[PDB]
Amino acid sequence: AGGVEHQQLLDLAQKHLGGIPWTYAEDAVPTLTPCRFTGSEIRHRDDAL
Amino acid sequence: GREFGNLTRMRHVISYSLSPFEQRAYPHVFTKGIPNVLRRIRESFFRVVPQFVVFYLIYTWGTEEFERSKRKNPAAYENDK
Repeated sequence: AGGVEHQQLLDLAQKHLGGIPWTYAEDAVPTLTPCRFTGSEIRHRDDAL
Repeated sequence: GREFGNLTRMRHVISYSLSPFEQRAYPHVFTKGIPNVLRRIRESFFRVVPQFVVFYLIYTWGTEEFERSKRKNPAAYENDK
């Protein structure tokens, strides 16, 4: 953002970021989950503070 | 002057916990509870029971002795004559 013109940034991006692999190596896929929320608590001390 | 902020100094003793709703009221009862109650009772035995057994002995002996003197009293009249 700022003084950048979009098409310059894109045409420039093609010459450098285009070398990044796109098809997954080993076809790896991350496995996200709707993770749980515990009701626990932690209570560290050090009374001199 | 013994409110919780006024109590003893203590330092880095971290403690972990859980919500009551997050955990069941009776965990591992069959596997961990009963054997625990058993080791407790096994510790309690010899320190407690035998003296009560001595009470049972003095009790039965006293009852048998009173009942003996009482009903052998006429029998004491019998050996008397």
